[PDB]
Amino acid sequence: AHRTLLLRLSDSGEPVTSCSYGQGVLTLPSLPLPQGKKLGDMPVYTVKLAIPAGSPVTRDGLIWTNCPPDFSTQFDREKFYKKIIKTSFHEDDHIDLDIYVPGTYCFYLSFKNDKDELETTRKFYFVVLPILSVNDKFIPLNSIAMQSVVSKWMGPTIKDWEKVFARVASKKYNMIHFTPLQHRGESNSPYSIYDQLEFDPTVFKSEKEVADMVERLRTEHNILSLTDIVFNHTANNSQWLLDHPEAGYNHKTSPHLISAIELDKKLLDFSEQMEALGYPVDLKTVDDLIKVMDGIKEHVIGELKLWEFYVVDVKQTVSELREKWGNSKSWSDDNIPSKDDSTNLAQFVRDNATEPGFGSLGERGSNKINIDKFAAILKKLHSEDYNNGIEELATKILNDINLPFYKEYDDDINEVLEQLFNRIKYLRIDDHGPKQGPITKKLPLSEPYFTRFKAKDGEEYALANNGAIWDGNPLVDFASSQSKAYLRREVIVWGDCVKLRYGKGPSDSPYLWERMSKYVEMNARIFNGFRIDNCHSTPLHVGQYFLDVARRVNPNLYVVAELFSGSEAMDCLFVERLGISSLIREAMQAWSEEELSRLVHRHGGRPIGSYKFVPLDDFPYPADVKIDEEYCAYNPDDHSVKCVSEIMIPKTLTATPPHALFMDCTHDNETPNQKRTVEDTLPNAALVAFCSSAIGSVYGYDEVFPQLLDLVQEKRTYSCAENTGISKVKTLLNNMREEIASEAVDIEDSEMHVHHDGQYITFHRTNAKNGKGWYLVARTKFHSSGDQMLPRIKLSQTKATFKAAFSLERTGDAPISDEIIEGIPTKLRELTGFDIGFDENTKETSILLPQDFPQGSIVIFETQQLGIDDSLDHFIRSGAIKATEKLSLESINYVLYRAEQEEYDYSEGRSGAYDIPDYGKPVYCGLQGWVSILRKIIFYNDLAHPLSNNLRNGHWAVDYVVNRLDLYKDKEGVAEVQEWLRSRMERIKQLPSYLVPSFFALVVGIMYGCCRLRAMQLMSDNVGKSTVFVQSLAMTSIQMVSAMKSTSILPDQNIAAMAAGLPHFSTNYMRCWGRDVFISLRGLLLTTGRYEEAKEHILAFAKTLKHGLIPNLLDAGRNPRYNARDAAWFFVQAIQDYVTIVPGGVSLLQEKVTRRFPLDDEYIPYDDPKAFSYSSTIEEIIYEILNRHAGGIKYREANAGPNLDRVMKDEGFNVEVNVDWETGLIHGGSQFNCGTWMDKMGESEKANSVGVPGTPRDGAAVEINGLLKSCLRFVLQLSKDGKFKYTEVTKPDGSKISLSSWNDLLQENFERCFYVPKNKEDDNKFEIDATIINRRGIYKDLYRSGKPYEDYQFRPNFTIAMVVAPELFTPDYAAGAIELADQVLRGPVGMRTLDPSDYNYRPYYNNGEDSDDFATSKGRNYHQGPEWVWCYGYFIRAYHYFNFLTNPKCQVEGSAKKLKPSSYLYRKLYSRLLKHREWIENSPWAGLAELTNKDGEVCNDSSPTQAWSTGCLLDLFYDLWISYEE
Amino acid sequence: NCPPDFSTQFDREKFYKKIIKTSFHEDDHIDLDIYVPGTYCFYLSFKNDKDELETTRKFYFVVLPIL
Ligand SMILES: OC[C@H]1O[C@H](O[C@H]2[C@H](O)[C@@H](O)[C@@H](O[C@H]3[C@H](O)[C@@H](O)[C@@H](O[C@H]4[C@H](O)[C@@H](O)[C@@H](O[C@H]5[C@H](O)[C@@H](O)[C@@H](O)O[C@@H]5CO)O[C@@H]4CO)O[C@@H]3CO)O[C@@H]2CO)[C@H](O)[C@@H](O)[C@@H]1O
Ligand SMILES: OC[C@H]1O[C@H](O[C@H]2[C@H](O)[C@@H](O)[C@@H](O)O[C@@H]2CO)[C@H](O)[C@@H](O)[C@@H]1O
Ligand SMILES: OC[C@H]1O[C@H](O[C@H]2[C@H](O)[C@@H](O)[C@@H](O)O[C@@H]2CO)[C@H](O)[C@@H](O)[C@@H]1O
Repeated sequence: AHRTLLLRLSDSGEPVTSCSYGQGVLTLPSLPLPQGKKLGDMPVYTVKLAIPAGSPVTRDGLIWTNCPPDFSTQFDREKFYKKIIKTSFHEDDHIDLDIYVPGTYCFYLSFKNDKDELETTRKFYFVVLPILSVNDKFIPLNSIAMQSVVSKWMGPTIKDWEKVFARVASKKYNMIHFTPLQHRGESNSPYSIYDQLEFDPTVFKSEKEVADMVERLRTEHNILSLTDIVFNHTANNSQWLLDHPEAGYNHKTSPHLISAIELDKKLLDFSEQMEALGYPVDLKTVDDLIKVMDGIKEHVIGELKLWEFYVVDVKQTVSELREKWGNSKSWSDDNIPSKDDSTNLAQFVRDNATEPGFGSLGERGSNKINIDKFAAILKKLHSEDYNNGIEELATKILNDINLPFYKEYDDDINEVLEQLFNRIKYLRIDDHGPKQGPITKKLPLSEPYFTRFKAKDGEEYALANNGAIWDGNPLVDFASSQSKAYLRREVIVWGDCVKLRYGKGPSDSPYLWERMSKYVEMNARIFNGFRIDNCHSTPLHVGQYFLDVARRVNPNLYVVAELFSGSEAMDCLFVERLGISSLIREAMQAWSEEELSRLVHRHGGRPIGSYKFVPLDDFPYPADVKIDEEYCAYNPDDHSVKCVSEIMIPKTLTATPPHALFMDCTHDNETPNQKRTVEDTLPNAALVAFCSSAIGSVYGYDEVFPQLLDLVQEKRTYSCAENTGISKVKTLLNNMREEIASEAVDIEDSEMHVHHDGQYITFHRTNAKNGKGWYLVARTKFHSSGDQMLPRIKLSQTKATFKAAFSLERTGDAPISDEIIEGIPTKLRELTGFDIGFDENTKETSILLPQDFPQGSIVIFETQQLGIDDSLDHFIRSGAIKATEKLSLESINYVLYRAEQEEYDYSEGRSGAYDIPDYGKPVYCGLQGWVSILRKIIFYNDLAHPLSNNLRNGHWAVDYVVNRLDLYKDKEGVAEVQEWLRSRMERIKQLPSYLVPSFFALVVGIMYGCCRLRAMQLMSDNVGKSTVFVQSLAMTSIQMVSAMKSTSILPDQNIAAMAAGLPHFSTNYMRCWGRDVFISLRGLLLTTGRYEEAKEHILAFAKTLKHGLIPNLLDAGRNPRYNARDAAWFFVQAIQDYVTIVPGGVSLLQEKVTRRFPLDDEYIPYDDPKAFSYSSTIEEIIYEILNRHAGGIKYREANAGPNLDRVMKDEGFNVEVNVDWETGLIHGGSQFNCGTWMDKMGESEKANSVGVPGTPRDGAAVEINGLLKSCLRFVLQLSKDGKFKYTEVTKPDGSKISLSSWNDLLQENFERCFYVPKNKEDDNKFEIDATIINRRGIYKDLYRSGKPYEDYQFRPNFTIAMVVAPELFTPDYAAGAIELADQVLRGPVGMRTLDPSDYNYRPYYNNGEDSDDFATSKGRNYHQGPEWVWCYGYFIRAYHYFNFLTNPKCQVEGSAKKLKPSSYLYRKLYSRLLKHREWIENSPWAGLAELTNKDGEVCNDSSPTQAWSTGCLLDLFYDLWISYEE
Repeated sequence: NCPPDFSTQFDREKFYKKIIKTSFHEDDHIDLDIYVPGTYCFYLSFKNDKDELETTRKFYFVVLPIL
């Protein structure tokens, strides 16, 4: 059905962690195949790789993976296959990886570097677990009960073994671990294997004899089998080692151990002549050690010639200096140090005159000097004649060269004998170790470090035997040349075994790899899995090759390994590459009760009430996605991985900690009788069995054997004594886990609470789906610590049921047999007296233990959380899609957003945002305010967060979500969304308090995802199919467009009105701004598809035309402020954008609006009948603006005086505009004016700036004339199509100019007036006074403004003209000017409003500055440095356009040979939007700020989300979409 | 020093990169589009047998004017 997982990748190709489960491995969940399907019928899993759009990896990117393309193809570690990444700047690419067989798989990415070179990422691994079934019943991996049995203690016959099989089958183990069933070596230790290719001749004879026994275990007792596999060593007496001695490290293969070989056999010879030479044989005196050690110093240490292995032979070098003194013909270099620096000269010879392998170990005299180059250094430093003091100089140099070697020798020798007299004590003197037998041939003073034998090639070899360094790094091969452990005697050896020298591959040991390969696949044909002892000491590439050979034979190979590497990270890497299925953990390692409770806490599960993952505001919501409309397209027989909700965003693949196999006692650790007591066997095994993982035990733990069995010596056989000790309890524990395994699946589905009080350990296992659970109280018996009483156990909102209780008591000592291993007689007494009190009011269960509860006892309770049934998850994960069926792009604003001021508008100031105690209020009142806070909480499972605390302290926030929508119930689809929230929040309140936070975030997250998907469906295709970043920008359109009560865009009704920004521009007269509305109209409404809403805003402002101008401050159409010369031209540009984009948009020109202001610019007759007087089509409204500007306008503002602007001066109210017809551009403004978007009016009385505008832009503004040129070009082509009827234009005198002549006037004079040429000679054509200048190659900011230096200022306003009127610019002039803005004026997120090199540059904005600074106080800085985000949009839109026309590297051929931008330009565009994508990701408000201080510094006064800040970035994506993505 | 397109002016000392597609079987062909008459030259940079950088002579060719 649906077995697909989504693995999202970062911009560098690394997998994204959806949750913080800790250091882990990308593991896929173990699930059975669909009903009646085998391996090959269909892919086991499909990993959907998600590559971000426009990421640097997409540039000629390829996905590599060693996954075979189909089931017929075998798996190869190093054969990777190609996959093409479909690059796009809008849409992410999804590439499927079909997996047909479990195993180890990795993937890496190759792409084109920014240096046009090839680059590769890391290899990223993911493991598909094997499928374990017995007959036809699936065995979940975390329900495995493993019984480890040793072969040589089960009887000499097969039926003697099948009696042991029946005993462990009665205890209901489902898996048996075998010590290797091969022919054992001399010492008969199970791990020193004589021959790997044939089994034990005592019991078996062929593969079919043992294969039938394992298959018999499967069919008879329903038990799977696995063995140990030994890679690191073999027995010291293998007949194939005589044929192939190179399989281990010898004097030929590993020459560095030659020094250690002679030390071993010199100590063994001293053991032969020990008291024969001296006196101490085997005494227990501290002096006896010292005297024998003094014999070692004089008979073996002092008998190897001072060890020339390090030191250069001094006199044998001088002897080899006179022999050929003359072939060496001096030197010519002058770098040789003089005899003054006696040490720098010593090492200078070491670097130039040395044979290969100097300093390292080899033969006896491996380190020697190149004679021919040494004498050449001597001759050029002293003399060419030898007798001239060369013997003294050459010896002085060589003696200094051996100074570090001699001190390297004293530090080595000290560790040789210090290690000796420390082990021989423990080896002989009873410190804690016995066997102080007089030094025998079998028990010499030195344990054999090397196995000596005469090979079939006649020669003699010395293969050593592996072991373990005390506290050394196991990742280092101590037999390799990098270690000096065999020399310094830092090795605890195993004489039973012998080295196995693998190299870099089969080329270094051909027969060893061929033999181990046939030995691995032999057991792979028979058994279900392997067990690897000391896997950390086996090299990676060695373990990788053979485990893949086994998986080719047995595709469902189950791998266990005792892995204790350097850290958890190294543990995960071994699990990643080797494909380890489970790690062995030992419960006997716990020294105390607190260490045991912490071990069980690690492998028990997740905390109770843990958060559940949900797709939130960090996912793409494609409008074309399949949906489970009622979470019903699932069948249990399909065994499909479930999506999170009704939306079919597949289950995410995230790193989870590697699976564990918790062993209460292995075959290497001491018995509970030894380390603790026998009574602890019951509570210890119960705590382990309760862990949510695989469990195991060694045979004898349940049968309470007295002491750990010696794997080497002991020959006694297991007892036939049935049902001894814990065998009855293990039957109960394994049978209980069989019931739980049927429904518990993923890591979020099993929760746990563990408590430790003195000698008691509490374990509470809980299933998160149904509420079923177990409660375990186990009193541990580490030692007889006396009587301790446990406090009252209290469970909230839970009912308890007594299951079983037992006590383990010792009845004396164990029998002493010599032919059978018998355990200690034990009584298993059932306990009673547990009082389970239940308060039918508080729904609280109390549990009181009985006083007869001795140490070594347990008691199990069946528990069930109240309010949770099996049908709870389905009710929460369904219905939300149907509930959002009637939502609109306006109504979603009330469900998701609404600022507190916006909410106060609907609630008259009564409601607002929920106040979280000890935290604050969410940013929005809707779900976005919750999701912005919950995303980090769910990621870290922060159950201690103030919101998490409040959610379980009461149901206030739960009811706050549902009661909010009463304000907006009458809106489209909000009532049905509220009812879904009401029904789901009501069911949640019936749950335990501690579970409310996890379920509250789940209900909110599901409805949020359904609301965000519904938005993408109602929007256009370019948005509804794009990256998270584009959709996040599109969601800002819903944040701004809302219906209000205190304001609107129409004076008669209350409809949807786009806010300027939240929360500072949302209520009353502060919401709508004509300049702000129509700059963001194309991005927030046209790019998104809000055509009808974009028409309403054009018509509403068309009603308030006056003086041929559109008002900036719109008071919903009653008494609007006409202090703007920018708005009228941004308004007429939005009309062009509407007609260009909207299909049939020409119909807007003939739409009649009710002109509610008289044509003769009258006063404010809002209530007069002359308001509704006359109508006006948009066609004549456009012409009314063009003709009124040309015919000249002259007026003082209506209602002039302080009642409007209480700081604007008297002369400031009389603004005005006219056109200089020698150039054709529009002037206007004064030094007391703010008619542009940089409208910051001073108000500081302490700084003497009241009424002085911070940025008056009087005269010709670049944006105004650029939009004027865009309007003229628009109406000219419109008249050509019969849609515009006007070409006449009146002048103040009476003259007429055709619209084309005015259009040509700008084309001939615009660039001439504004461009500042970089050529100092071309100043005579572009009208420039070079005295007041800053940088040339710049387009002006103003023409003939009040202060002439403000004309020649670098400001980002010229880019508005570059975007709307590109014909006014010669390409080479514009490209160089916009390149300066990129280097100088471009900030990280915002565009610098003023050149930093200017003297007026103050980039920090503080609207509360109470100082005497004439430029900074009370916010006069507003547009003199601070970085605005919307100007970045217009900047990059023209930066893309003019780099595409000028730079040849920004073009590439394509569809119909039409030039599309190269990946070099997309790369430059993508890099300039990373700070914008970071901003909207890590902001509580889901948008882009209005303003930013210098260099990304957050401005507190700036509105955190602005309409035109995000709308101008949506304009860029529409340019690249509407022009190339066809 | 051949300009990549007609928009780019000619500079004597501004040279542009071109990648040689190395093969042991197939020769590589690299086009030089010339839009305006003048003096143009080309030289080659490669990895020496000493793993160092080496450069050949500048080789010129003249595009005659159109009269
Ligand atoms: O209800 C009728 C209304 O009539 C009159 O309105 C006038 C205002 O009183 C008067 O101050 C002025 O408003 C201007 C403003 O002066 C001008 O600079 C510009 O807006 C700027 C602010 O200047 C600037 O400081 C900043 O203010 C933000 C602030 O940064 C933000 O952090 C947060 O605190 O919100 C503040 C705004 O509330 O930014 C804004 C936007 O860039 O334009 C304004 C409108 O023209 O002129 C008004 C003319 O009607 C009465 O005076 C007023 O009391 C009445 O309520
Ligand atoms: O004791 C007051 C109680 O209310 C607090 O804050 C919220 C409340 O939960 C909502 O119902 C809201 O409508 O009123 C307050 C905010 O205006 C705390 O949530 C709660 O813990 C506290 O005890
Ligand atoms: O009035 C302020 C002043 O700021 C800048 O002055 C520049 C000057 O023009 C340059 O020659 C520069 O080297 O020195 C000053 C900055 O350190 C503006 O260029 C100037 O127009 C403006 O008036």
